[PDB]
Amino acid sequence: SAIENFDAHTPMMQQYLRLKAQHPEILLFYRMGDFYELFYDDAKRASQLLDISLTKRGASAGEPIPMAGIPYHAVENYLAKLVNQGESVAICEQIGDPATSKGPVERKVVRIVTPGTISDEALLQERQDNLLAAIWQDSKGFGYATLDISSGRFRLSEPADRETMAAELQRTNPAELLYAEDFAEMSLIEGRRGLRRRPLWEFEIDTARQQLNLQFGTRDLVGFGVENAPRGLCAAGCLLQYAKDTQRTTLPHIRSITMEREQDSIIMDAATRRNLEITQNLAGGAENTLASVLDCTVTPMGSRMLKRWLHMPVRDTRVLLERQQTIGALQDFTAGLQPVLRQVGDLERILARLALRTARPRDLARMRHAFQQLPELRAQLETVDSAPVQALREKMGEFAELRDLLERAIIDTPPVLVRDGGVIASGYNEELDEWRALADGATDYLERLEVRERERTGLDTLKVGFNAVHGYYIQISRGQSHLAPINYMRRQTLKNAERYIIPELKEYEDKVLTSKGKALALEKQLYEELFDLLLPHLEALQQSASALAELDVLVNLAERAYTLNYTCPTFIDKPGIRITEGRHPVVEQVLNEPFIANPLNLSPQRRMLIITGPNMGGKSTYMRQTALIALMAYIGSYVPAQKVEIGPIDRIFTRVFMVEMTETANILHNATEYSLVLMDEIGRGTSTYDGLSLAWACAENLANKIKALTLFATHYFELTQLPEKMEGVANVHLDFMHSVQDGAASKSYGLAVAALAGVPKEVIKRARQKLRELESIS
Amino acid sequence: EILLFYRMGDFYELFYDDAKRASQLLDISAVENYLAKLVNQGESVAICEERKVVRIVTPGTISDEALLQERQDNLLAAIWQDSKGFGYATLDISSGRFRLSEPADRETMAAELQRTNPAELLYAEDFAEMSLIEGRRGLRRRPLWEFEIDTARQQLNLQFGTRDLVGFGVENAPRGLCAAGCLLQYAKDTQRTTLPHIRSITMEREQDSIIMDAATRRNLEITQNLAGGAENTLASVLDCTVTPMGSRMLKRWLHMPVRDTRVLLERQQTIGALQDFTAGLQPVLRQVGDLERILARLALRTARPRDLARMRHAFQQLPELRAQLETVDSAPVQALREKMGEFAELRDLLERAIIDTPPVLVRDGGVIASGYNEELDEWRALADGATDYLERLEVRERERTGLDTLKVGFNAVHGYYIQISRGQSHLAPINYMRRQTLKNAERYIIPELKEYEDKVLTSKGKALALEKQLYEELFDLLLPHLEALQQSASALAELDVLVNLAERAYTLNYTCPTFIDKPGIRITEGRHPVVEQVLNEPFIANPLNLSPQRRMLIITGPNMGGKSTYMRQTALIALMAYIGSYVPAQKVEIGPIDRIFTRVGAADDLASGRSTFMVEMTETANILHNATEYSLVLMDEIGRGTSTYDGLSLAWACAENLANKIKALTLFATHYFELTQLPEKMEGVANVHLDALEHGDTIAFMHSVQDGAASKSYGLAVAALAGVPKEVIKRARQKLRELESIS
DNA sequence: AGCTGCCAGGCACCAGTGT
DNA sequence: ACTGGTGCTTGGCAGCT
Repeated sequence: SAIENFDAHTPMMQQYLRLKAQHPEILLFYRMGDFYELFYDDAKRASQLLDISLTKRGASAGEPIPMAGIPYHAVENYLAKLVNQGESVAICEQIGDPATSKGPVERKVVRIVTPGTISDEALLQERQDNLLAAIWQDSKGFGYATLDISSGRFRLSEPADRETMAAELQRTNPAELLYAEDFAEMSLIEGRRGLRRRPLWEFEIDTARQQLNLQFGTRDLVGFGVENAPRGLCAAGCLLQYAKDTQRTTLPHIRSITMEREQDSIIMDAATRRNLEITQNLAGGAENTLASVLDCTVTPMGSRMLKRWLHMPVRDTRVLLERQQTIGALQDFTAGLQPVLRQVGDLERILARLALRTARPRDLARMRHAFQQLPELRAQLETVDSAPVQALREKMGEFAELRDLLERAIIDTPPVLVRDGGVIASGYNEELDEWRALADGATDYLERLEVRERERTGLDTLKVGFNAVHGYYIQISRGQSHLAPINYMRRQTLKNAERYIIPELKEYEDKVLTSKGKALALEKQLYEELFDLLLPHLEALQQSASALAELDVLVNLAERAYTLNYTCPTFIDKPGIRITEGRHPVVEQVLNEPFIANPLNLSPQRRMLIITGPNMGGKSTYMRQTALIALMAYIGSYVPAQKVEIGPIDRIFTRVFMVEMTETANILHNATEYSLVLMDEIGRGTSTYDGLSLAWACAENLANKIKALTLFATHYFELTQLPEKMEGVANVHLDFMHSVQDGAASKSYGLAVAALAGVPKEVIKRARQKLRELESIS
Repeated sequence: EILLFYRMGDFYELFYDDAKRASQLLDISAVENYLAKLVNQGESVAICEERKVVRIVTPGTISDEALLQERQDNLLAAIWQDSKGFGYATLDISSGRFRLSEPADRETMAAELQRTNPAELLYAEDFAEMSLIEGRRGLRRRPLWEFEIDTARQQLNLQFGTRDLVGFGVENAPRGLCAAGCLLQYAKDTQRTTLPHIRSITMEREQDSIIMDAATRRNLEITQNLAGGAENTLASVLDCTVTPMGSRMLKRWLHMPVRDTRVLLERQQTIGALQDFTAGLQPVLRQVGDLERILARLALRTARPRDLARMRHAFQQLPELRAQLETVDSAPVQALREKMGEFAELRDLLERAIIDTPPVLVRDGGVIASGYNEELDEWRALADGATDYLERLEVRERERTGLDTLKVGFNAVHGYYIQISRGQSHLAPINYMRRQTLKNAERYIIPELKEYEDKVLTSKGKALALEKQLYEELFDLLLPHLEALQQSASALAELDVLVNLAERAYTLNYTCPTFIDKPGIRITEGRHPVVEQVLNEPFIANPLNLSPQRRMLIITGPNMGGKSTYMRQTALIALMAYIGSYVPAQKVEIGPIDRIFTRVGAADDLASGRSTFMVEMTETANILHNATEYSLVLMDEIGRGTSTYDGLSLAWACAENLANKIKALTLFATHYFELTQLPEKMEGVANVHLDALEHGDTIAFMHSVQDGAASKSYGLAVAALAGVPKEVIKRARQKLRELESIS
């Protein structure tokens, strides 16, 4: 094995290796003219991942270099491939002109494509958030931060325990997760997509505070309410540095940061989120979820917002009551607003590409199309009687000048890129129109030159054409080649044809090519000028898009409440849930059968229901719908019931061997009289009574000590004695029965199921006999 | 409805629902890569290349290496329902193994599907039991006329070259024949070639094998773990076969334990005999490869040069294998040695006919070796003659002109040419006729160059045509021996399976089980063949003593998988004994076993709204209805999932029935102490248990089976470890005493 | 409409004219 | 040091059919 030496490498590889040294662990697209190339292991790994060929490059001194590459113009196709596989990619471009450059051309990494920092439409998921996130652990606790780089929505939290930290990850579901080398709880993180093991120095608190205050243009972060969250700031700092390092542009759209403090929302553990299937069914998909029923939003940003709302039920009554008002007010105007709102589209993500200076002509056209809907929406919303709605109407904005600007500046349906020109509309720039008229002037001249020359020569096959390689030409067929005029200079030969050039033709070639080149250059300059004109209003536009997205969510939840017959829940002082004709919002929609509605009456005096009765999904649905009604009430939506009075709820536990006892312990430790606890048939014991013993003791603890609002489904008939012994406990039972009755389950229903299951009549009779023997002694 | 790949230039496009369904299945927003994806998911695909469909690949009828799964069977199957019962048929189109059955009830029909697991399932429009088939891959709703009996008998007798099917032992089975007919027509319709490799058909009779229901197959994880994959299965441990066909055979064996003692004893003999020669045979056997599937592509006339090269390579191993196996003392082994064959002429034929490492296709030629055909060699020499002339023409013309950039090249469009660079274009000779101009170069032609172009192109064309003819000639020469070759591949595959099971027995320390007259199982130092391998901890071996006098064991104690493993390993030992393999134990005496029932593991609902507890009681009912004194019954903690007394009452009544009425060999795991009274009341019942050691800060669930009932309850101990408040545990400990002391 | 194969623009390389 | 050929990934499409 030979000894490598940087001085022995060719200037190109010297340049490459110096750049690659800055990105050892990730793939580097070193630009070489029209191709983005890769070398050594990068080439080997790329050829496997991207399904491209692996070749070599010569070196007279040394061994040949593994090579692989792709044309620059098809880069987005391959970035998509790598990003879906969780691979980061460094984009190294050519800076400086090879004509002027003596050695290899100067080459900087201009950006780094990574799963959590993508802002391109083609790589992103329309109705799904894509979050970069950072996670930090301390001797005192955890520190978390997330960033939607396409909206600049930057948040921060400081979970106390891993149970809350696991819930954060479940809820937020980051696409790329930064973490410290010294992270203790790898179990939380291991086997996650987009893992990024960062060095411990990036989570420095003094740099984080410095770097965040720099970004936000503040001297202290007291205003953002994150000043006393150092664990969070350490994560936020690490994240912001990464975000910057990958984009390598200024990130103006990241204006603020927010503490998400647990007391402000209804806490839900990871299991409880999955059991309630809020945005994700138990099988993994999105069908038959609460979101699948509620989300009929017309814009992607609205869809994404509503999903965030569902996972973060707010506890702030002022916010809740304002949503209810807005929902009631907008019910008559849903048909009117929604068609117009639809035309605004995903303005949120368009503005990110504006902020990053990556917005393509279609983005600005869609942005222009969105501005055109604004006067219409303002007209509709003026008559709506709500302070919340009028606030949104105000925040929504009008942007008349910008609407006008883009109407003038860009054509009706522009191309996908500016690269080839044709984006800018005529009349916007006088210099540009002149250059285009010169190009079309030479176009005309050349057309009349064709008919002139074929007349003048008398050769019917005589044509005028253009070749990218050889320029303009006069083509004559093989048969008539000999009759070409003296002044025709042959420029190209084909099998059945000959092509010539004359000074007149060459003169207007130079005319049209310089004209087009001049125009193309001017479009690109005029296009970058639009960014300088629009970006001064970015904060106002970001607010508009936020108003428009929230307006979509509320108009949607207004429409859903009507179309699905929901009612407005009332809030009460004391803990309790009082549902009349309650329904499961998803099950009633997926089943074509009519849903059997049911009541619920939980109060401080009636805390725990022991739900005996047969095995089936009726119990689970009764319990789950109770949670989903509470959840929906606390996102400010209407709820699937005839009437609902609901008191404060601090968190929802939805429990449905040791894994059972751990989850039960989690409930007993963290539950409080403001908690909604849903438990299904715990009591897995080594023997006959040890499961019952714990089932008893937990129920006992949940009723006397914790006093949580508990639905406690069980098969133990022994637990139907709890109301006799304890204050606050009561019996209900489901009697396809599907209707909740007061009192305990009437039959002993195990043998009945065994009969249905097909156990021999003889065997059931001997059980029925044995059952009497057991009951008569006890 | 089939997916359609409408070709649009360089892309195969799809539209409407096809596009929607494709984007989901294929993970799209290189065709053979995606066909493989769809075929494994049981999807048919139409290939549209005028503008019309040239090919349709169907998941159950594929025979191409690139689409198939090397070590996995791929079965087309047909299912028929009748007022009298069910009718089933399956076909491995790559081996021509065609079978037929007539399940009496849906329980047996479900087991067939589970076991066979077809890649593409044909069914009649009037199928009553959708539940059996709904949500399965490769569903194909066929019209009811394809299941006609008179056409089936006609079409089958045509295929097999018989007038009557009495010889195949399927003459009686009309339901099966209806399915078999529907299937054969489909098979033919999509290959649309003669299918010579389909030479027979076979009825399988339940009494000849150990019956296993679907649940029991999945709970024993014979070839498929509970999660769906193939890791941590009995097959994952036993299958260290060197050929794919051997792998696939062994998997079939595991799912079909034979009851025929003669067959079993013959396998045991073969296994014992071959133990010293495993190191020797396996490296050679490996080089035979998947001859089974190569012969299908021969039979279908789709075999590519590499197939025949691999077939030639396989024939070369045969004399070596025959030499090794001659000294082996077994009638069974010598029978395989005979059936294996030698095919000396065919080996020689392919050595002469095809080059060492041929191309992937014949399309471009270069497959046939020189010396095989005199006409071909002449045509090649003429081509190479003009090749030489043109090569010397290059150096001649560049010398004569003095132009160093002067080259001679070839273009499909323009033919041969003399290329000169832009810089030296003006110095081209007068006789050079320019016919193509490039950016930095010019290309010309002369009559001498055009003359030898016609010479080489006609020569090559003549040769290419002759190769393709000589290649198709090889099929005409090989195919007459297809039946003999199919038997060889069958012998080679079975030899691989037995050599493997010989090697596994040694490497994994298995022993030969003995068979006894009366029902029983007597294991010494028994082990779970998978768990002992997956766990890096030492496996605690355990005995078992089940007889007619000791039929049922009530297994109380803590179940933290220790009970399930003790029970599952008992089944897997019985299963392995009855595929003729050695078994994971110090010693095993085993009596006749008619059926294995395994009510173990927690049963996921499939048709929901019926609980977990009913799934247990359904499987329980299946046991009580169908079990017999020759049955091995494994039950895990039934009574669980419903009221304390209700559950105990059934648990009692089932055990009672299984000990007195059925008298099956039963392992009955339970948490009810009350059931530990059964040995006092009933003759053939006894108590065993597992326990846990407690010392200091250490608590360990032991895996050792002890005689007598369980002493203690470890539920509260686990709850303590899990972190349930000390106060809550104390109140449970209090409540537990109250419950136990009353009863 | 269906193929070949030329070309895109980096850069290093090799071979024929430069002391 | 110079000059004018060579090679190299994949995709676009001219130039043939």
